Amino acid sequence: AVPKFKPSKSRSRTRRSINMRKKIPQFQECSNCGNLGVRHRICLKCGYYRNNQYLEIGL
Amino acid sequence: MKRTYQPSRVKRNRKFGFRARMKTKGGRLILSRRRAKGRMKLTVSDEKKK
Amino acid sequence: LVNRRYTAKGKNLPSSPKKVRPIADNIRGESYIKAIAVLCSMPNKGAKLLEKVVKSAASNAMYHNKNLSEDMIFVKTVMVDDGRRRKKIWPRARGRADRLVNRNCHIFVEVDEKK
Amino acid sequence: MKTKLGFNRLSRKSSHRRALLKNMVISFFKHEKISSTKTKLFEVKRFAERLITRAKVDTVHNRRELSKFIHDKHILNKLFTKISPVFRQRSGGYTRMIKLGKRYGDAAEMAILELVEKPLK
RNA sequence: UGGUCAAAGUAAUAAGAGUCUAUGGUGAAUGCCUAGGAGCUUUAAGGCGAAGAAGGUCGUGGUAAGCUGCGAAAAGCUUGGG
RNA sequence: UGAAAUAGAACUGAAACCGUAGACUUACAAGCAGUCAAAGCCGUAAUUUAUUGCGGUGAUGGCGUGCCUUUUGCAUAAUGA
RNA sequence: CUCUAGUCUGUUUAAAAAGGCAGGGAUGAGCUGUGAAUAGGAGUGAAAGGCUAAACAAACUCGGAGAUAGCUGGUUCUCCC
RNA sequence: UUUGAUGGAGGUAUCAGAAGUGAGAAUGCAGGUAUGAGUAACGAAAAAAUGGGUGAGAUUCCCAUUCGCCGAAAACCUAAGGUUUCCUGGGUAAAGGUCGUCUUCCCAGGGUUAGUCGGCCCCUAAGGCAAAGCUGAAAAGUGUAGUCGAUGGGAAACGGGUU
RNA sequence: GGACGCUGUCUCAACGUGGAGCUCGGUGAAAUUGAAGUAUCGGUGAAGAUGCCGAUUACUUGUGGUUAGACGGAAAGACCC
RNA sequence: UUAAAGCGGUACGCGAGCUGGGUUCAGAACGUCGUGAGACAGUUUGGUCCCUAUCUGCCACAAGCGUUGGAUAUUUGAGAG
RNA sequence: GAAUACCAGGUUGAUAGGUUAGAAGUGUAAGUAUAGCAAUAUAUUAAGCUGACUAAUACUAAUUACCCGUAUCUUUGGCCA
Ligand SMILES: [Zn+2]
Repeated sequence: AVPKFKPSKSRSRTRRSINMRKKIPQFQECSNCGNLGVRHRICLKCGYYRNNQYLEIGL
Repeated sequence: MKRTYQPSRVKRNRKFGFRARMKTKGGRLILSRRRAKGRMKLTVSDEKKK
Repeated sequence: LVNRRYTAKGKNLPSSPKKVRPIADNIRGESYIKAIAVLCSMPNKGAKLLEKVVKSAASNAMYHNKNLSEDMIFVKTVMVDDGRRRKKIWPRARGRADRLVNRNCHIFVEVDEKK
Repeated sequence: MKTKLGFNRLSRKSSHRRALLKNMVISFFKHEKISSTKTKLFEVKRFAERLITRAKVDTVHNRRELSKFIHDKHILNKLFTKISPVFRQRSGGYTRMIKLGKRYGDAAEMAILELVEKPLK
């Protein structure tokens, strides 16, 4: 239940690069402000979404 | 679990105090040794606890 | 190689380089707008740290080159190195203690005017 | 393989799930608009729309049922007097849940739940 | 000869990794230096204290945390020489 | 400011370790990772110029049981990092 | 309030000896607070080679002491006969 | 030993002498950094949720409304101990098993008023020291007259309010 | 040891509940570790082969499971001498 | 009872899968031997089964890539269970 | 169905939710009225309530959307010219 021999840097690198990989979220520019917002989410910069106000963005 | 250091105070001062050290020959040797080494604390009586 | 007029550097940031490198891979070579959007969207500590450094680099470039706006800039290079470490103790059973390393990272971003 | 479709169990035992649903529905009726995790809001609307359709018709017996779930008297009266009379006609879908993104810190999926038509004031 | 087609070879990919070249980060080894030590020589001094020692507590600073000095006259005072 | 700020709480700042960029090779293959041969690609010098060398990578072929200590005798699944 | 048969979790645990279930005692050879007395070839032990500051077939610290080992391990640059 | 980069202040020919004079290992020592691995855990199956305020920044701070838990306590008042951890204000290097505007974290300031409380005190239990006497190489060991030694016995207060 | 009653102890398991395990975000170890572009079978061999011979199989690289091996790790075997 | 209740190998298959009854610790008692301390494959009772899987191997699901224009569907079949 | 992948669907749509209705579970609700001192019973009432499934219904949610992605070249044969 313990490593038998230290793995090679190739194997460590391979595992690390494959696992520690985060995927980009999709985007779609807001119809109101033109910001690039996450697709299917309320715009975080102007608050609109499909031409409807839902937030009141502060500071 | 009740364990090794139930901290009394009368026991501390009576058993390990400066007067208890001076009270006999070996205690005075202890005091001389610690003075020679230059310890910052000679006895438990430097912890002002009565 | 560096046009050190156009770059930002953030030293000893509170995250591990192993955790910040993938986020850097996702924005290397992208346009500034796309990179800023990605970093704002993605909810990772490394994402926020890169966002600050990238924004600062773009600000420096704009300040020194007044005729360069937010949409001619693309993130040319991005480097994430490892920084100081601090060791603290995590005590376990039977009086055994373990040392519990906390890592920091340096972040270097250079922007450049788009193709 | 999964049996017991119809819940999300909201990651908590049955009594605490029921209490959760009751409190969030109360708050939703009180405030007309709330923000929370997407799963919690989904279950909340499944029950809130049911309560509204049960309260479409105002009678003593119906009110005494709705009290078995709404333990705030003020909000029970509000539900029977101010909210439903604007959904008297609508065949369903009184609420609207819209996603908000991944929250910083623990990356939960936030969302906003609100009424399609605001009630009488 | 051009095109289509059949046949036999071949170029163009690297999610990743391996090796050089150009570059950094992490780390503080090597080199250099000394604010402190070590081993001896040659002289001098070899005790202190009930006229209260050695060693400490407390307190004393325009303001100090520590050390040191000092002892409510408390990081000093008087006399004399420099 | 300073001779210097890859001299900004620190001189000279290597190795282990983590990276970036460029070049080459690799996804039909069983390599103590090395050596002896060797096509192609890239860098470079000569010979009027694409064939010989200094080079870095290397398809493919041949050979090859890490090291230390201890034993009549070890790749040994004896010992130690 | 004091004890631990049986069973289970735990056993790189929350705990260097618990906890989850249960059981015995429970007006007495009872539990317990607060002081004191017995120190190492000795003490104590309703007696198991137990305990005596989490380790006891002779405690711990200092000194003799760098004790002695027919035992094990290690012993660093090169060439020639 | 020659050319470069780096470095900015001491090294050193020839001959001769003297060693703490050459490391790859001793389950070596010291320090730094890989590996397992972004994996196990993140500490009990009493439970959180919404809104608002503060703040650059809030699922974790503050406030409010619900829900839940203990309730011969997981409550309150005093010991044994700790010794500023207490209060006000400011701040987030580290530290808090996460975040943090918060903390028993840090910095500054402030805070403990006794004839009636607890000690001190006058007394003694167990016990300790102990002139004299007696016994021992020394150092001491025994031990009377005495003197110390509380968890004990002895003069005195209750209610309410204020920071 | 046997009898009565009672039962998922068993033929014989299935379903449900709670804490982990699974994914993501933040924080973040341990023992082990000469390295590794480490396949198997039949043989040989310090006499049980990931490293040798012959032969066979196999696009490259992960994740979730289970330990058959690496005479696994842990304890200079407690048994014998 | 059944048509029949086979013989062997595989660390007398299989404890980093489970069980501790026995064997093989420290308790106690009995039998025998020894003056005794004790001894006895003589007997009876009580008496912790640790470890989160690195590689290989296997049970499954994917990522990348090739199949020589690039893709979307229907299938012949080596081979395997 | 562990994250996967496949599959269904995305305003040109019944994919999910809501709602309507049904297959069904519970077995006669609340309120009111009658009778009884009361407990309670009867009528209202195959009631009320729950409908993990099924069939409809755009009422709500799948957006006026973002990244990848084609006969290289040499030799020969056949057809066409
Ligand atoms: Zn917008």
